[PDB]
Amino acid sequence: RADFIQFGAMIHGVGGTTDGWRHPDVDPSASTNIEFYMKKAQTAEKGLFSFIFIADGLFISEKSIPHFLNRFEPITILSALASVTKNIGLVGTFSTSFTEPFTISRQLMSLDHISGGRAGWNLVTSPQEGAARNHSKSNLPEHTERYEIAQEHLDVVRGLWNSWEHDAFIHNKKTGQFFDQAKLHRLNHKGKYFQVEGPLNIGRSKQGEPVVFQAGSSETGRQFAAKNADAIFTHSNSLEETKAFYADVKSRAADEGRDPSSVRIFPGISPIVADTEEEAEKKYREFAELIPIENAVTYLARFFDDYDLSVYPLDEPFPDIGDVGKNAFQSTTDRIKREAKARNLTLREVAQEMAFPRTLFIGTPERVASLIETWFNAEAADGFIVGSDIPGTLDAFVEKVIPILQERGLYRQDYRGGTLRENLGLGIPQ
Amino acid sequence: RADFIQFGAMIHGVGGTTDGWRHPDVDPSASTNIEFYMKKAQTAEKGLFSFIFIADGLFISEKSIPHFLNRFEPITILSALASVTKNIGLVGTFSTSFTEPFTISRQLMSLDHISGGRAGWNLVTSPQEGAARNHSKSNLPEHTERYEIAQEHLDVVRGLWNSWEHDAFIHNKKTGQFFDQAKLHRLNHKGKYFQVEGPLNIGRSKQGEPVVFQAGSSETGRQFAAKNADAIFTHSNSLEETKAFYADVKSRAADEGRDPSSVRIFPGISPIVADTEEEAEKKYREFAELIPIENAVTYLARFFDDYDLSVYPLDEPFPDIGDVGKNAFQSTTDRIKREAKARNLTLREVAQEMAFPRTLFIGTPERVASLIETWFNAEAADGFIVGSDIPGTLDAFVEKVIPILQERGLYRQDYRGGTLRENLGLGIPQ
Ligand SMILES: Cc1cc2nc3c(=O)[nH]c(=O)nc-3n(C[C@H](O)[C@H](O)[C@H](O)COP(=O)(O)O)c2cc1C
Ligand SMILES: Cc1cc2nc3c(=O)[nH]c(=O)nc-3n(C[C@H](O)[C@H](O)[C@H](O)COP(=O)(O)O)c2cc1C
Ligand SMILES: Cc1cc2nc3c(=O)[nH]c(=O)nc-3n(C)c2cc1C
Ligand SMILES: Cc1cc2nc3c(=O)[nH]c(=O)nc-3n(C)c2cc1C
Repeated sequence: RADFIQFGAMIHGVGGTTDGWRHPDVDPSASTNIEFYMKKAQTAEKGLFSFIFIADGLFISEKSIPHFLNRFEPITILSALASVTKNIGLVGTFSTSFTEPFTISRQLMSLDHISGGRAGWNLVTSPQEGAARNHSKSNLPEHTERYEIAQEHLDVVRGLWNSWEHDAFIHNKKTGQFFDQAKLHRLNHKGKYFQVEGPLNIGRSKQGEPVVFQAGSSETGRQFAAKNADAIFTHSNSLEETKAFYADVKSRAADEGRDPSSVRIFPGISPIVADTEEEAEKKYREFAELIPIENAVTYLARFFDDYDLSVYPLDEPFPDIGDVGKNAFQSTTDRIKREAKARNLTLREVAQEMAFPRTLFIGTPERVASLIETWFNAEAADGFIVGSDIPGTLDAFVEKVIPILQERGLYRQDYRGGTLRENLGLGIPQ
Repeated sequence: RADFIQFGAMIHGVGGTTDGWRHPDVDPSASTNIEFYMKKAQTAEKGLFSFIFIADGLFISEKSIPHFLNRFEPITILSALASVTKNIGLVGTFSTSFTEPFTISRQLMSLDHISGGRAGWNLVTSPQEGAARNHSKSNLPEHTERYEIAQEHLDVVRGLWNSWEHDAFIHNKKTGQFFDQAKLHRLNHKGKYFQVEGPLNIGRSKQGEPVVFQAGSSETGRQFAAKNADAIFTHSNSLEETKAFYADVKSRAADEGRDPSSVRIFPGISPIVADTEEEAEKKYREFAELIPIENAVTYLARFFDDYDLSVYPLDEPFPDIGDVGKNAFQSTTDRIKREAKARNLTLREVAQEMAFPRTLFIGTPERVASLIETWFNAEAADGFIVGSDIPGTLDAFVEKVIPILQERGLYRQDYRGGTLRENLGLGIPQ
């Protein structure tokens, strides 16, 4: 592999779980704490990370996780972070389902100008049915139609980004010609879902226009990402699954007539790094133990529930519960029984691990760096998006894993440049 | 008057004119120059200004002024400026015509959290017919209906801001109660124009919720501002007109059952401050002279056009042109003829002044401070929104006028507090 691996940092307030915020080290106000976001962003920039990433959603209930209840909105926090960072990308989730493309186009391009060409857009078709009812709609469109809407939305956004050629603004004080009128282009778009005349009232950025990220995993979504995205998010459930996703999406991109190397695949990992195997495992256990055990056992009960687990002593080995009642959830139950027997887990531990599974990327910096290199060399990844809910795991990753990857020649010593496109290794499409 | 006068700073890139950008001192890239915006914002904060203000529009053509062609978008530039300012308010224009209230509510409240309670919203019903065609509409609603839409939009935005009570987030790690469910409130709004269930996914800010600004001047708009706004923008065409506007809007606010002192009126002025009367006049003339004279004379020709002005020597006195062809534009033409005779203006000078009129607020700091005090004491203003297109006029205002108003006891020595509500003298509505 002639290329270097890249990382993004997902900054996610008090985190992705129901009860992680209860750890002594967590600031339960993190999700609306500007200092927290700034510190995390600057830590990722110290690690030469290609970008930070702000995930988003548009509907909550009393049962939504704490981070989702009360948090920053993405374009605003990214713009605030632009002023206190230098080279790191600024990638935010925005939905195609509700907001007009002119608005999204303008806000992303303005962020691109504020930041000197670091903006990115994680394009999502909102999957949250209730979000429709926050935006004056009775219901969401069906899955397939959501991706039709998204294609038109994206086409308009990119069309509007190209309203002005890169050299349109000649600013000639002597002649009074502020712009070259031949370099201005109206979109004049009249489609099924959007009608947008243009032109956009902001020109090209220092990277041309923002970078597009996408996370589709269905048949439709994978094809949409391969057709449209500069970078693609995916999961890291197993090396084998992630390798297959990578190859499939790269093949789709070729089918769409693109160079597959122009499509950068980033699986998400949440590594737990510590100086010893035992210290990392301790940190995992500290977090896994936070879940109210009754809630975890009840959720565990799902995969069995031919039994009442509240009979069994929590601190005795997981019972030999087992009845093939169809394959109702038997692919999982078999997995659960295996791991419980393999590591002699108690009922309590099984419940805790099901509520908060143990990452593969746990242990010493050398181990975690080696696994990352293995996934990279196996073409499971062009980089990773790194979650850091557990306090200190971003710091530990930057301080201890990055230098190993640098020493091994898999990671740069310095930022490639000042724009997101340059640091991802992409060109500017003007 | 027991209260102090307040100022806002309108930051407007290369400015509000067609040709001001051609002055030697102007940076023609100002409208997308982050440094320019940051410098202006910090200058206003040095002057203890209550807020900065970002105006906006959503439609352009080849004839739009240079600033409108290529500029920052408001929520993004305000959020970026939040990170490099401390106490000064952050007020942006957003339209009720196109964007959904959930989005606007979220973005403003997120800015309010990022900035520690400095956000403000200048609510406008977009008057630009072409903006409709940038947002998948055939045309704008009629004027009256635009204000009906705006009322519902604002009601939903404010409703959503109150999804969470100020003390809802108890963050009790020991019990696991992250929030008090009794302090969460769904909007469940089902109106003519919007249907928005809620709740909003961000809580109360340090000033409760953002401050609402409005600039309505029609019968309908004045009533809407008196009913809804915390602060109102208006013009400064003459002391008499602005006094009448002030009294009218304060009376309307009482009719709506509000305390008129809770409604702060800010006329817009663009002062030209210099150490001598003659130096200030020189600066005005330098800018007035930039307009292509042919364009200015043609525009001047409008108010006459019973003549071809290209006959008359530019540098000879303005002719005694005059025929009461109806009152077609005779209230103005009479004014034009009067001033030309009063100051013995040439054809060229008349054309130049019509293209770029001379502010009343021109001359020494002592004069400009005295005029401001006179307007304040006459109840024409609770403060002023200060434009600064001409390079250095914000600096000159802060450095030379503010200290006089401080010495005279009309202006504070220090910020009152860290929130926009506190510095405007308003309370938080929770
Ligand atoms: C790194 C990563 C980030 C994601 N961010 C979001 C997000 O911000 N908002 C969201 O609704 N879903 C997010 N997802 C979930 C994906 O959107 C979802 O799995 C995918 O869209 C399903 O594919 P489909 O659209 O074809 O159905 C993310 C997934 C990954 C792997
Ligand atoms: C200080 C000030 C700021 C203004 N900012 C904007 C603006 O950002 N966008 C806009 O379209 N109009 C702006 N205007 C123009 C007013 O919106 C317009 O004169 C007013 O809405 C007319 O009243 P009406 O809505 O009742 O018709 C501004 C006016 C003033 C005095
Ligand atoms: C990595 C990942 C992040 C996600 N983030 C959000 C989010 O921020 N808001 C939301 O409503 N849903 C999410 N969802 C559903 C997510 C899903 C995944 C897989
Ligand atoms: C003070 C003032 C500011 C304005 N600003 C804008 C603007 O930024 N964009 C726009 O399209 N129209 C404006 N308009 C029409 C304005 C009008 C006034 C009176």
